[PDB]
Amino acid sequence: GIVDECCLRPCSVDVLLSYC
Amino acid sequence: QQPQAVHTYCGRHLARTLADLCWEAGVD
Repeated sequence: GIVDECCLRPCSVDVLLSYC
Repeated sequence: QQPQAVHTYCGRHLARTLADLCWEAGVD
């Protein structure tokens, strides 16, 4: 779950862009 | 009132996000 990655800590685009 | 810095979301809003990015990756 990416939730415990964006909620808990950053995940600014340069990090979410990696989930896709 | 709607940026994307530390105002991270939590559950669900995360499902619509990769659906918004994978979107800019290939709206096809």
